Amino acid sequence: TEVLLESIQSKVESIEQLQRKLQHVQPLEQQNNEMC
Amino acid sequence: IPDGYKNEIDQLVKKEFANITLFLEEYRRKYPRIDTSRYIPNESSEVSLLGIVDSYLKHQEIVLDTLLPQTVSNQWRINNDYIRQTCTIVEEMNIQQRKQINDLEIYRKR
Repeated sequence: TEVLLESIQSKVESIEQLQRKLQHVQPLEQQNNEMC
Repeated sequence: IPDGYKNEIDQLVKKEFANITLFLEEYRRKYPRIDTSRYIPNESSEVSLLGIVDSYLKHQEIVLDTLLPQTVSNQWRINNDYIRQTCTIVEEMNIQQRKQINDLEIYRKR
């Protein structure tokens, strides 16, 4: 469980960094979603 | 008269009228079947070990391998271009229908 607490911390911080950097293409998503 | 003759004729027409799958359809009643609300919560102190490893580690590793960027925005904008080719085609048909519709009315007018 502590090993996973390490993974949740390390992986989720990378996921949050990857997600915020990616931003769900949030400008490309709006570009793509408004076109839909 | 867009207010008298239509109302008059409607009453005359009115007077002549006075004279004369199983799972899917059931779910439609308005309740979606519940999914596995287990993986997210769990508990260190609480019960079950598999949930820790049989739920969170392997999926997080698959997530971190899946969560990506290598291609990044190039893969997204490539699909955005396809959507623009799909959209213009519809509006071209809107025109073709618009022309033939006005063309038929044009013949009636004469």
